[PDB]
Parts: sequence; structure tokens; C-alpha cells
Amino acid sequence: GISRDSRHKRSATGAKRAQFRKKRKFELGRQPANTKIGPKRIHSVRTRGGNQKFRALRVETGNFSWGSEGVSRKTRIAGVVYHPSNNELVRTNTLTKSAVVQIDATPFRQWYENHYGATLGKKKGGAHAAHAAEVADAKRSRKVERKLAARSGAAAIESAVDSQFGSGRLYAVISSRPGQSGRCDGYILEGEELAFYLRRLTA
Amino acid sequence: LTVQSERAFQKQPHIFTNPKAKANKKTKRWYKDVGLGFKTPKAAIEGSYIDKKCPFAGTVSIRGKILTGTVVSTKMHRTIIIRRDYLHYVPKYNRYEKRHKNVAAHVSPAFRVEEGDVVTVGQCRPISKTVRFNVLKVSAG
Amino acid sequence: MKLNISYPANGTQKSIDIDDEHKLRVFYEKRMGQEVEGDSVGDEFKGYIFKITGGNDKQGFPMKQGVMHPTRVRLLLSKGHSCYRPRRTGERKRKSVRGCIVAQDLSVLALSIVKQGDNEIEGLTDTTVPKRLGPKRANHIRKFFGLTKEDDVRDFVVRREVTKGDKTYTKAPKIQRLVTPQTLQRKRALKAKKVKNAQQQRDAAAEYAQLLAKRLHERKEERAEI
Amino acid sequence: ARGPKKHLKRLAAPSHWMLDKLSGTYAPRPSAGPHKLRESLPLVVFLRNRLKYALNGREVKAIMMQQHVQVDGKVRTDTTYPAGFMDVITLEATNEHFRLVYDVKGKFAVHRISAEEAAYKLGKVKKVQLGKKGVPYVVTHDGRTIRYPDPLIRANDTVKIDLATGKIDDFIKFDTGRLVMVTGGRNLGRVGVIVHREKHEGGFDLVHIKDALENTFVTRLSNVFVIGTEAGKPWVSLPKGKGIKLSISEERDRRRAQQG
RNA sequence: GAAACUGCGAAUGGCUCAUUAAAUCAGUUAUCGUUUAUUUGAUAGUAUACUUGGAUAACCGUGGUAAUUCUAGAG
RNA sequence: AUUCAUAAUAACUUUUCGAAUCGCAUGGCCUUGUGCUGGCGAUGGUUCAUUCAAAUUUCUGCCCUAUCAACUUUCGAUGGUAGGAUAGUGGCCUACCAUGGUUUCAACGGGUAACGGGGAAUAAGGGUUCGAUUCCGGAGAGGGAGCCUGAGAAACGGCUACC
Repeated sequence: GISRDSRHKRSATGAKRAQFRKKRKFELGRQPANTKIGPKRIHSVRTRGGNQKFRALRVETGNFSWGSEGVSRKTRIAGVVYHPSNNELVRTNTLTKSAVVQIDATPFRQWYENHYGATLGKKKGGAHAAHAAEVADAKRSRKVERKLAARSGAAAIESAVDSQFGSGRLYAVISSRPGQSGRCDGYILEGEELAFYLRRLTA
Repeated sequence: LTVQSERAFQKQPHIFTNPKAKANKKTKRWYKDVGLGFKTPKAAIEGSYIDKKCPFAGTVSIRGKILTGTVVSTKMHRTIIIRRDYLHYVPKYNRYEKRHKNVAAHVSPAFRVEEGDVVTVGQCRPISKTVRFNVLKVSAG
Repeated sequence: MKLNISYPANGTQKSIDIDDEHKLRVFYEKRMGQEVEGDSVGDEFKGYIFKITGGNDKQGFPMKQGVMHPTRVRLLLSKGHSCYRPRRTGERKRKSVRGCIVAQDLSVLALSIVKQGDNEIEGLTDTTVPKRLGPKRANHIRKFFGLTKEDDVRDFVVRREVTKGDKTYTKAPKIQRLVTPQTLQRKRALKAKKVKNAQQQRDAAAEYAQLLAKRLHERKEERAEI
Repeated sequence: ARGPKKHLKRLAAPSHWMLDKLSGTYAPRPSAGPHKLRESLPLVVFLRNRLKYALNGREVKAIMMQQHVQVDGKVRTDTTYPAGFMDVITLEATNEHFRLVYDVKGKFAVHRISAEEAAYKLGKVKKVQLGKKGVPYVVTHDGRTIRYPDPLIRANDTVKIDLATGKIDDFIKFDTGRLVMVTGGRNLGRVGVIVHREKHEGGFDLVHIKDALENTFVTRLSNVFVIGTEAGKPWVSLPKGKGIKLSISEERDRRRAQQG
């Protein structure tokens, strides 16, 4: 099958090598997973040493990290917007490592609203401002008011991340290897990395 | 020579710069000491280049053979080939013949290399089809 | 074709050689699993309904479930497939099998009686054969006799009688999963070992902590001397 | 080739076993265990070729199936168990105890020891690091791991292991002036004292040693084994010869002194 | 104490030298670049239970093919 | 020499496993209940270490041939970034990018009536010739290729296909 040997290559001088043995099992390769966004479908592969890999064929959700806040939530992948290796992966919505995705911002919104007692998005929408104003003042005890007050100051986030929350979709990058671990995890894009990928996306 | 000249964002893996803590608004940079009496060049510590194959600001370690040779080509990106002259002994004639080997080595942006220079390279893990060595010291020639 | 007719309810089996093609025309184009009525097949089979369960063709190749063919196909068989018993772990063979659709090219057609219509049969419906072994697992015995979880299962175990010359005796199945003082002894022993192990580990960690503290404080005064 | 080897050709056997050339095609392949295949001494060899108790391998299996043989206080039923350096061999039915210690000749000499000394063993510390739950441990040269070792125990140190409990009694620091024994190379088996340790980063550490007769000989740090605190005071019993090298003329003279 | 289910071994050995010219191999290195049955040491009190199921082989019986270490119904 | 060992926080998982197993003996406690307890072993099972091993790997070293002088890069050739795949590194493969890599110090090509070495004969010295073959390493099982099982095989006294 697929082989990872280097003996089938030409020499560094350009010489053609002669075959030295038949293909070995300890030098095999396998087909790519080509993970798509869809209802979960994970297959198991028995590997060298009797070990076991998981090939993500389709995945709906992933574990995503907010690095500057130190909290990670299980949210929903909305799609792929950018892939450095190949734009065809974007076009077909193929999840690999380093792909830039949009995830649902809902769980992170709940965490931030519960934690700092504020709102994200800056969208004074018709029904949006109703929610924003209600979140501003809720039914809430006094020691919790004080803990939130102490938590303010470290409550504003950077503008570029904040402006995204009005859509419910945050930009993110996959960090796991879905074809290997069977999971599609990542972190929220922030800082100059976010600025770089926004510059690429606007083209 | 901008750092971000690729499709993907260039970063050192797992070195997190928080955009929220407070001022000192520059990205933190990791580097290491390779050991064996080699100094970390200043461009590695206060530099801004990203190079996962650098011995100092990258994930490759130096271990095994230490070689020296003359640089004969700098026409690849971040890779050089060096020439190692030596003398082979032929016992029957009690004499020598001139021989040479070409070795490909990674060169970090922390160094500056030109053809005609003598460099010391340390052995790393295979980082290319032909590269197993990495520049650790550049001598002007 | 012959008809290997069997009767699961009484465990009777016998083969019937029907050489008349027009009789067994209701079997044609039917599948294993499908059920048929025997009014057209013969005359004694009036009111009977049979389930087609397989058979072998004129060359002896068995019928196999799932092969949608009245003809022979060639399949790669592995562990679990019918019509093949693997000889080595992981071994697969490619073998010829007959499809599940009944046609006229079959040497035999295995049948199972589903319902007994109006008459009897010579050696199938009018007789019975006993089961060969009784229950052996404890709760199988209990569910066989409806026994509750209080009755001593040991005294209701079936015991076949074996004769030898004149000294006739009984053979009784050993029962599995039967609780004895030995099994409870082992269940006690495993937990006792776990708890004792945890105690020794806690003692070792405590001793290490005491050693660390002694070194720490003697270091405090030793560097306080200098 | 397709998997592990299970036979051992007789000419491929280690040279310290003193195997004859013509007894057969094969030699006992030592099992996997606490010592390296090349630096071990399988029990069948020890009880057949050395002690001469058994006449053949089938008798070695007859002996060992009856619980007679113990190594480090534990009964072994493995005819090819990889007994190695410092291992204590005990024969209860004959009430007899042995320790495998190299002689100056480079062989595992047959060394009878007392029952009181047959209750511990020395062990060279190979590494120390923390395990699961933050617990530190050291590894000896026989694959023994001991949890909660003394905070001062480092590599190349020797610990005194209590065989009944597997716990560390006391340890010896590696430093200048220590009584050591050479466990590899040309100087296998010779006992000396540390004079100077020479360091080479990335390469090999050399250790200058000196015998009781003042001859200095250098050896790789990997082949050193700390066996005593000072000169003349080891923590184990020495083989007949005290680990002292004699020239060929000297051994000829001593042989003709005790046989003529 | 047959049969059969389960476990392990069958990747060792033995044979041969066709292919193979920086390949094999030799002496030296490296794994801070990995997998590792087995052996030997350690190693887990985790936030219906006086012990759960329901198949299946061996076995009985009906058999098909000229023929195979083929096997099929059914209990 | 490390982003090592290890520890911590937030979560995650078609939730891994923290014993529904076996043989001998069966003793001890009285609040005598078919109570509570407990000796020597078998087989298990997570992780680390160790051992038996594998897989890649640095440096240097091969016979004849120019009636072989240029070779490699179409369809990976040399290198860079990202990914996929692998037990893992690596053009090992893919996408994008650069134009590199070897060579009269003999590359590339051709021949070998070439498996390599430990070794053998001859032997002033220097050399010349032999080594399929008792040991070590490699490769193969009529020829190719593809696989299952398994810790480990691209196994052939295993399977699949073609000749």
C-alpha cells in the first residue's frame, strides 16, 4: 500500500536507486481522514503496537479555548473560512489542524456575562438592546455584586474580538489533529494572530 | 524581511502573549541554551524571526557529531551546503589523496553566512531529506 | 428435490424425497426466511406452513443468507460467516456458495414446520425427542424452574443416570456463578488487600514528609549558623 | 527479521561463561529480566557448569521445579533466569549461599557467602526522577525501582538494598577516594580507589583508579561500581584474590610456589 | 481422561545467495525522533452485589456434493 | 542542552480501567449470626521503569569501465511554510512558494561468470589472490503485487489476485 520509505526516491545526486527489498508493514501509510462538519462519525484504526487511533470522518462540535480568559467550552463549528495549505479545503469545509473556523459564541457569552456581569457585541438592535439592558440589571444578591465589582477592570476585552460577538460566531483555529485523535479542538483567535487572519480574509 | 510572509501565521508554539494583562506590548520570545559551550547569538534573544528549525529559538536539539567546513552555497532559503576537505590514506603507496564531502546544513536567521565562510554545525534530527546538521558558529572568511 | 423437514417444537427431523417438480413449485422464487403453505406441495402437507431455512444445490454447495441469487457466487469468507470455519486466526478463504433464492437446481431444500394444519406426519409431528442437557448456570436453573432467590439450587439440578454393569449412578452438572464461602472469601481478600495497600502507601508518604521536614529545618539552622 | 530471536548459537554466547566448543550447537539464551543478556549469568550455567551439581539441563529443571533455587530471596522456576552482578543465589536444601561477583579474571566466580551477608545487595543508581503523584524514585543497575529515596541519592551512587523488604538501608556517595570495582571493559573485576574523575560534556567521563598495589588505571564512568567507603573496607565480601591484577610471571611464580 | 471452546506459540529455527555497487556491510554515532508481547521492579480507597445477561462449540439427529482438513438445516 | 520529569487551572471524549476469575488449606472472634473475619498461591489489569527487541540514524571506508561527461528537476529533483499520513523524524505524501541539488577530488550511466564482514592461502618487508559455505548482518521462499491476524510478518510448511 502507501509507503513512507525513502528508498523509492532519487539520491541527493539525482541517481536512480535499485529496489532493495519488498515493501514492509512497519513503513506503511494510510488514507487521509478528510474530516467534514456533520453528524458525528468516528472510526477506529488499529495501529502499530496494538494501539488505536480515531479517524474523525464527521464532527459537529469541539472544545475551544479562550486563552486570555483561561476558560474552554464545548461549542459548535459553523464552517471553515481559511486554510493555509489549500483553499480547496475551505471550499469543501474540510477540518484539519491549523484551519481557521467560525464557532458559535453562545457558551462563551454565557460565561462572560455570568462572570463579569456585562455584555458583548455593542449592537443596539431592536430586540438585542432589550437583552443587553436586562443583562445590565438582573436579580442578584449583594456578595455576588461585590465579587463582580472586584472582577471589573479586568472585564473589557479587545475591540476586534468584541466586535465579533454581535454575530454569535467567533473566529478560531483548530489545534488538534482530527484524523488522528478523532477530535476537533482549538482556541479563540486574538491579538496580532487575529489581525493577520482578518487581513487575509478581507483579501 | 517581514516575519509574516507565509499563508499561515508564524508563531512559536505554546508561547502565549496575553493581550490583556498590562503594558510591555511586545510578544514574549522563547529561546534556549544549546550547551556544549556554544553561546546564544544576540539575534536569537532579542530577535523577531520565527524558525522552528533554529537551535536557539526552535524545537530542534543539538546532539551527536560536531563538524566544521567551508560554505560553498547559500542559494537555498535558510539552508547552506558546506564542503569538508580531507585526506584519504592509501597504505600501499604510503601516501594520500584529496577527497571532499558536501554536507547540507540548516542556517538560522540568527547567523549571517556568505560563501567562503567556515562554520561549525551540530547534528540534529532529520529536518529535511538531506539536512541533518545545523549552524552553530560562523567564522568570517 | 429432497425436503429436509424438521420440527423444532418436538426436535424431530426426517427427510422426504419429492421427485415431482410440479408439487414443489410454490418453493420457487422464495427466499430463506420466507414462509410458505404446503397445500400445493403433496397431499399430506395440507394446512402446514413451512419456513425455508436453506439447502444444498446439485453440487452440494450450501445456501447462504443475503446472496440475492438463484445461482452460485464466489465470496471471500472470514470469521463469522456461515459456510466457512476458519482454520487459523485471521484466515480468510474464497469459497463457492449458493444464493438464498430457491430455484429448481437445488438437490435439497431444508424446511422447518411453522404450524401443523390438519393431519399428522409419520415421524415428525406425532413424536418427540427430549433435550440433551439441562441448565448448568445457577440463574438458568432458577429461570427454568421459576425458583426465587432463596431456594438452594443444588437440590433441583437435573441428574442423568449412567449405568455400568450394575453399579448405576447419577451425573450432575457443576453449576457456575454459585456463591460459596470460598467466593465470598476471595471478595473479602481483594478489598482487604486494596485497603492494606493504601495504608502502607500513606505511611510511606508520611515518612517521606517527616524526612523532608527534618532536612528542611536542620538546613534552616545550618545556614543560619553561617 | 519479523520478530525477536529465541535461540543462541554456542559460538555467539558470552565469553565469560566458559562454554566448551563441541558440546552442541546452541547455548542457553538468558531470559528477559533484571540484567542484560550479555552481562548476565543464566542459572542453568551456574548450577551445571560452575557448581557441577546438575549433570545436564533436564536435571537443572528437576532441581528448580522443587523450589530449591532462590535469587535475591525469591524462588525462581526459570532455567534461564538472567542472574547478574551482586545477585544473591541461595540453595536452602544444601544450606548454601552465593553472590555473583566478577573476579580479576573477568568471570563470574563462584563465591560462597555467609547467611547474614546473604540478606542484602549493593546497587548502582542509574537515574532519579519523579513518578506519578510527584513521587521520586531511583533505578538501580538490576532494574529495581525504589520509591521515596534519600534526597541526596544521585546517579552513580550505590545503595544498600535490603532483600526482604526491597528498601534502602544506606548509600555511598560517589567522590574521590571511594572503593570501587570495575564492571566493564579490559579492567573487569579489578578493585581500586577513585583518584580523579575527568569530565567531558557530551562525551564520556573517565575515572582514574588505583589498586592497593599502586598501579593507576583509567576506565569509563559507566563501568565503575562503588563498593566501599574507603580503601580496604567494602560492604560486600570479595572474591578469592581481592580484585588484584598479577602479571603472567607473578601468577606463574605463585602457581609454582603452591605446586612446587 | 478423548472431543471442543478459550489462551499461547506458529514472526524462533532451518535453507539458499537470486536481487543488491553508498545499497548491503564494518567500525563508530543518535533517538532532546519513536513502537515494544514477554521478563523483572514499582504502581490504583475517587467523590442484583451472599455475585447480571444470552448466545455458541463440542454432543444428538436430518443431510447434500465424484471429490477437499467442504460443511448446511434443526435440538 | 529542551516546551524534560512532575505539578496546576479550564474543559473534552461514540469514556480507557480502578478483579461478576481459579486451586489448595481452611484457622481466629464471640454480641452463635449458615455472622464477622483471614493463610499460601493461579490468572489478570493502568502507568512508569527495566529487559528482550525493532525502526530510522552520524562519520568514514567498496571491484572493472570515458568505445559512459555531464546528471537530476515533465510525473519531488534541492530547499521553505502549512497540513495529511506514520509508532515516530523526514518530499514520506499533498497545497503554495523559491530555483535549487551532484560532478574530472570522476557525478551520471554500463558490467560484475558481486550478498557484505569475522576470516584463508601465500607470505623478508611491501604486497597478490580467495572468502556460496560452521559465527554476525542483509535478502528471498516459482515470479510480481496486495493484505488478515497479531506485541511483532507486507509471513508464504498464512490468505487474495494475476502470470
